Amino acid sequence: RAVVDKVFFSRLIQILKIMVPRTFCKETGYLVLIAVMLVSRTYCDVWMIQNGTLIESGIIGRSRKDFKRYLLNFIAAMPLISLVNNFLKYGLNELKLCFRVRLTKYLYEEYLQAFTYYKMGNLDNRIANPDQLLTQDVEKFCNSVVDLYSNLSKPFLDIVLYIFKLASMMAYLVVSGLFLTRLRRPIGKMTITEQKYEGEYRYVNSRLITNSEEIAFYNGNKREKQTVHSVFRKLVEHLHNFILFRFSMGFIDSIIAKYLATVVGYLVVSRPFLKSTHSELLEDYYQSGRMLLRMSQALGRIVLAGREMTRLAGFTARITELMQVLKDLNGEIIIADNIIKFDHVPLATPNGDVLIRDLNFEVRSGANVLICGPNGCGKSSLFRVLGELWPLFGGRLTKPERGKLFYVPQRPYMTLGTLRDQVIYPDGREDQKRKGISDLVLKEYLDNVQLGHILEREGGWDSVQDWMDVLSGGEKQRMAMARLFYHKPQFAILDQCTSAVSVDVEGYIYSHCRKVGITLFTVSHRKSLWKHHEYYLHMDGRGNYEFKQ
Amino acid sequence: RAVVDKVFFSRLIQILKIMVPRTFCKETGYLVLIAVMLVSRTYCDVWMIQNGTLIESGIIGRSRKDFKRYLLNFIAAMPLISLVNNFLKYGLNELKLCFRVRLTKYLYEEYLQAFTYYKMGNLDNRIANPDQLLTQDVEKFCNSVVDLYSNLSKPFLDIVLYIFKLASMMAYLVVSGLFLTRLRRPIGKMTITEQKYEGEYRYVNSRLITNSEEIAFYNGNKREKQTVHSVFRKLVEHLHNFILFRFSMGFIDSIIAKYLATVVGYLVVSRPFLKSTHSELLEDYYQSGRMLLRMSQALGRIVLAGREMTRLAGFTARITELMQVLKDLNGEIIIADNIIKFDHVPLATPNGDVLIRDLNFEVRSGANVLICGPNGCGKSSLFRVLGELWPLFGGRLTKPERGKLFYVPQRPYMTLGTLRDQVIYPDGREDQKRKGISDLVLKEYLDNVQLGHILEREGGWDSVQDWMDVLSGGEKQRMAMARLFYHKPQFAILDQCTSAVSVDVEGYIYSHCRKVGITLFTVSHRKSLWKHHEYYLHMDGRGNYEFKQ
Ligand SMILES: Nc1ncnc2c1ncn2[C@@H]1O[C@H](COP(=O)(O)OP(=O)(O)OP(=O)(O)O)[C@@H](O)[C@H]1O
Ligand SMILES: Nc1ncnc2c1ncn2[C@@H]1O[C@H](COP(=O)(O)OP(=O)(O)OP(=O)(O)O)[C@@H](O)[C@H]1O
Repeated sequence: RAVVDKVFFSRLIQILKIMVPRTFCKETGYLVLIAVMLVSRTYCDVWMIQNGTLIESGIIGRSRKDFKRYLLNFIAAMPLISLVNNFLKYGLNELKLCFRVRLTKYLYEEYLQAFTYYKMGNLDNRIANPDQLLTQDVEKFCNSVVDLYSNLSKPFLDIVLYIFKLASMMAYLVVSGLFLTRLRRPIGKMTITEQKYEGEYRYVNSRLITNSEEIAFYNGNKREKQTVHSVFRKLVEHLHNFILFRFSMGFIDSIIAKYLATVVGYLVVSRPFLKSTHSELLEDYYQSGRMLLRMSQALGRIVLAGREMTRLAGFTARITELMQVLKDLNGEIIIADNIIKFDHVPLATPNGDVLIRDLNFEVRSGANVLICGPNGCGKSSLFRVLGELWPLFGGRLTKPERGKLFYVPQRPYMTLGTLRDQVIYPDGREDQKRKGISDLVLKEYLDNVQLGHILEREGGWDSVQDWMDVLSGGEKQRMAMARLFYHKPQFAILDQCTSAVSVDVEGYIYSHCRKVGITLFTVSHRKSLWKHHEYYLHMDGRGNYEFKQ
Repeated sequence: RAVVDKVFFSRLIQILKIMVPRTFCKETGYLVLIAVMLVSRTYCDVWMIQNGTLIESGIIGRSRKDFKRYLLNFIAAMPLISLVNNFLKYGLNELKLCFRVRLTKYLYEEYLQAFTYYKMGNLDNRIANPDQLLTQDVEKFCNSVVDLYSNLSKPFLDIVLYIFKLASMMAYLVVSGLFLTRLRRPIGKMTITEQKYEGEYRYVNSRLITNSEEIAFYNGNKREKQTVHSVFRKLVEHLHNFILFRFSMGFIDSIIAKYLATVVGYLVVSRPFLKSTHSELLEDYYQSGRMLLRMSQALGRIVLAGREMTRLAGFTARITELMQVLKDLNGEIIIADNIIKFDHVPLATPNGDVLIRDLNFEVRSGANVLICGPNGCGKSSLFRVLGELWPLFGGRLTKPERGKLFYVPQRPYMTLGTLRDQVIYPDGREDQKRKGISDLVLKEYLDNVQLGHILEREGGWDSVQDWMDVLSGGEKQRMAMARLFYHKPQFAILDQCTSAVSVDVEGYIYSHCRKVGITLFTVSHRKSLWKHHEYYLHMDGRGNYEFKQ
């Protein structure tokens, strides 16, 4: 699940392809910039030592100009040195930000393209809490993928650069890579579960905040505290195992990489010190052996920084799993114009179970339909099948496209934004007038909001600082009623518009509905709205339905 | 405001005390362990450089035996000298985890103690997205606070333990910390706003996930994509200025801290080399001024690591606001026993508006009350005032208690967990039998769930893998009806029981309700449930009521 091998590299290439898509794109200039201002640094660090070993020597004898004037160059190279360092830093962080932007854009365009933000979750249980796998996991993956750059690549143009100056068979990375890896697999395995627990904790908090009024009424403070501490203590308890494992890792990661590296370096550098027969004043080692031990230290630092690789396997496994949002692919629907038909389609829940297995009926744009029954017999699930929310697993089905068809769900929804956008949820604001017909929001909508909605002076046409769906009350489902009269659909399908009002304004909405060519298809548990309806289509929990007039 | 000054230190102390309660706690020993394993680690380098200079001095000659016997000591010390480093590493992040645990526990016990998880937000708008400020902000703050240790403390004692061997007037921190800070102020406010934008982005994603079905029915994929990409681009556009400021800061921060420090060290160390009269073979500089330039490097590194201080100003200035949940302190309430009184109490919304100002009614244990009226006239807001959800605002009222009372909110709520816990939401499971009367879940609760709930075989008494409030349907509000009969309160204040079956189950619930002595206080828009009710108390949108029979 986090093993570093061929499959991991393939699963990393398949996600790197979508980022830096082309040649010399907007962000491919950072793979070159941090490939030129980074090598310039590793030529500027040997120069740091070279001036370092030639400055103190200057101030040894009674020489002032050999240090005063000599030191000046260092002060002259300080601006360039710092500029190179910070240019590398900026290139790195800008590259990670651009990587994140591209990955997020791809994931979103692939994640809201259809009824897939709904299927992930309520329909399919394969990924838990997707609101964190593409908001916090993407950021961490972008941060880590670049940090495997500049580390395992920064001490890479330091072995070759030192090799430029230079029998050295000290390729002990062969035995310190096969070892010191495959011993760090638990880090990759359990970074995934740490992320999972963090996501669950955050989701519990968010759910508590969301329905913070129902919980308040029930006085469930103690129960909610218990059920949150249950998942918090399930997190830190695991972090203790994770944190204590990194200690057991550093012990072997600091006696085979950071310290034993210098031991082998000393062992190899001093092989020809028992040709250079005499090398009278044999301080040449300071310019040919010191560099060798520095190279050995960098070679050890390579594998030492290889730690970030396995900690990235978990992130890659998590995100590459989120790229099973290709369920966009994994009976038939006929695109009719005026008649909604149901040819022996057994409606069913997402799992395997049939509520009503006949559903042999149809409607036309001349007879408002009202359907009733007990609570829990494929009533609100009929629309989910008619709409592309649930599968069909049946015969034929016809509907008037999707533009000339409106749905009001069983539960209210007020989008976040301005009041105007509440009347127009789907289209938006620019489409409201520019792309489509120009509706005078100043005046044309007050008639569309003639449902007794006095909440127009209550905030003005553009009120968002004090707006939400926790403020309207029970009239936020008749605010959805003032959405048909703007969308003017050929067919309107209403799921429990009741609970708005008994008689004061319930009749007004329906009277206006068939004062326009809006054929109605409603569910309601009432006897005071049958006057403006024609057909019956009554169904019960016995698996059979009665279609009458 | 994230300026590093007296107020910041005061605010850091006031929240440091809550994670160091007593002397030698479960984590107060980590301030000792990482204080002796850290000073025992600065004995590694000093021992490393001394030995490091020792070996090759033994290989300048051809003494194989000397080098061998004087290298084995390094092999022997490798285990201890790596164990010390890794023990510092473990004691470091274990301390941050403990800090996080204590801070989270305090914040939660202070945040779920009353109806404050509700007041924060719906009632008060002072903190936005409280679900991220105690889930992600706390973790980052704990990580940062310790990282100001081992950095500004790791090099702190590398200055006193180098002074152990030593005219050192190079105290230029006075001019390099007064400068180079107050020139980094933007980082604090800018990390604060970055955290704000990240929280808003995550909240938008969570809100999209929560009511995904409603969004799917409206076909609002395009609108939701637009409103998400609007706040994502509002974030990365700011991270661009953030990482374009760090480089603009790193430039100045790497020519006054990391390289000019070396220049000043070379300048000061050279003063005597111009009273060491002759010191023939002046190699003593390798141990009498090399340490001096190392000390200057560490002194520069102190101010360089001072960067984490200002980046920690933002987190502290953020969390200190979340510790304004002291609104728990921010008319009259009388604990009567059997009368829900209302003496000239003007019910009002959280803001400064009044809906009805008389409210001079009362009820008794033998008079069920059903109230109605238009939609949007303090109907469901009467309970929010009767219950301690909204301010009393004046007048007087008396209620029996909070234990022998019940509220069914207008919107349904099924807590996450098992099916059994759905019936017992507030009390939980342990209290279901131990702290209170023992109810036989296998048999006793079937009669308590005699409301037509056929979901006895549907998952079993303990089903959580396939449970949620997005699965029940219209029966998740009458599952709250099969939750009043278990609490058996004095009065049952239920709200919008409608959308349950009109006749099949509506009559059964109310007939059973008055069989047991639970006086019903209900709001509904119906005529089929008025038979089992006594008093009108009709409500209107003109601030008046009747209270007839
Ligand atoms: N996600 C789901 N998976 C499986 N079964 C579900 C799911 N959601 C609901 N159900 C069950 O499937 C059937 C759906 O009933 P349904 O929601 O359609 O009608 P209705 O909505 O019951 O009428 P009402 O709105 O009044 O409750 C019921 O058996 C319901 O309990
Ligand atoms: N948080 C809030 N702040 C200010 N006003 C609110 C808030 N919530 C609701 N309101 C408004 O306050 C009044 C309370 O209405 P209320 O919720 O009481 O309607 P209702 O009585 O619940 O009727 P119903 O349940 O059918 O709507 C209404 O004016 C409502 O629009």
